[PDB]
Amino acid sequence: DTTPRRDAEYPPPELLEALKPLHDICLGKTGVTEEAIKKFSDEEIHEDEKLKCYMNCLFHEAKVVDDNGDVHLEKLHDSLPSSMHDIAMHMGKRCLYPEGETLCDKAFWLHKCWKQSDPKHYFLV
Amino acid sequence: DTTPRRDAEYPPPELLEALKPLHDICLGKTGVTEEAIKKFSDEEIHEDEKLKCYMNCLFHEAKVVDDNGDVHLEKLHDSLPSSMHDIAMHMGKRCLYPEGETLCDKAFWLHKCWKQSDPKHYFLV
Ligand SMILES: CC[C@@H](C)OC(=O)N1CCCC[C@H]1CCO
Ligand SMILES: CC[C@@H](C)OC(=O)N1CCCC[C@H]1CCO
Ligand SMILES: CC[C@@H](C)OC(=O)N1CCCC[C@H]1CCO
Ligand SMILES: CC[C@@H](C)OC(=O)N1CCCC[C@H]1CCO
Ligand SMILES: [Mg+2]
Repeated sequence: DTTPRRDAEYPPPELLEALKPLHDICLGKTGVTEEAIKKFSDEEIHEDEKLKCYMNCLFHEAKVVDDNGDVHLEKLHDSLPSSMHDIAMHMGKRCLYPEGETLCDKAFWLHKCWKQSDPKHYFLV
Repeated sequence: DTTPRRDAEYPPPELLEALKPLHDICLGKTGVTEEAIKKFSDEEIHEDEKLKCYMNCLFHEAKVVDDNGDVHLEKLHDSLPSSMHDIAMHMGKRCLYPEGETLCDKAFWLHKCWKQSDPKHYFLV
């Protein structure tokens, strides 16, 4: 099955709360639209360049990047609620090695790969 | 101290059989001893420079490396029998980004991290 899980327990409401100020910072800096984000989260993969840089910005603001700004997958996994540790592991297991010229492209590569792997449990806010 | 699982079903006999010719090539190329391998497999983590190179050689002969000889963890996971996939997921989750000067150092880093993470299921042949 592929239709997104959205209910009282998933995505973890406390993670969603935590991401709010990061969303404000990153949406403001990038100029992506709230709709672009929700369409990527809940509907079809699409290509929006400002959305790619929003994705990058989130990783930086969440402090899950290395000294080159590349996503550190252990840091990221560890930053998630324990309730989604298994789902996250399987979502990411064929998305270890991002490709792309810029950080925005690599950020996008990761989000696209996750959503392809587990569309039901993938979300973006 | 947790006991390595060694019985009729684990490590998977078919994998053990398949790896015999790789063991022969790599021991011949690196000059590691049979005893060094078995002791790393079943007893204490230990430092042996030829053993580190044997470990690198196995990755190479198993064709689970990238163009520069570094371990590609997806190719590796995919090379294992399905019976081992879950075990490998958890064994390797803290072990994504090997450190070390040489390919042999990085191969050793991975084997040590795996054996540290799950000494029950870790083996080396
Ligand atoms: C969005 C999913 C992302 C956080 O992925 C992971 O949970 N990964 C990456 C893939 C290997 C397993 C695990 C690494 C944990 O150390
Ligand atoms: C938790 C830190 C943040 C940078 O990680 C994420 O970008 N995630 C976490 C869940 C996987 C997709 C994505 C959605 C977030 O809106
Ligand atoms: C001996 C373990 C090795 C074969 O596998 C892994 O380290 N994997 C599986 C490949 C995806 C990344 C990682 C899972 C991290 O949680
Ligand atoms: C199957 C390809 C081969 C290069 O993988 C390994 O070297 N493994 C995988 C089994 C756990 C660790 C190690 C021991 C095997 O001698
Ligand atoms: Mg040295």
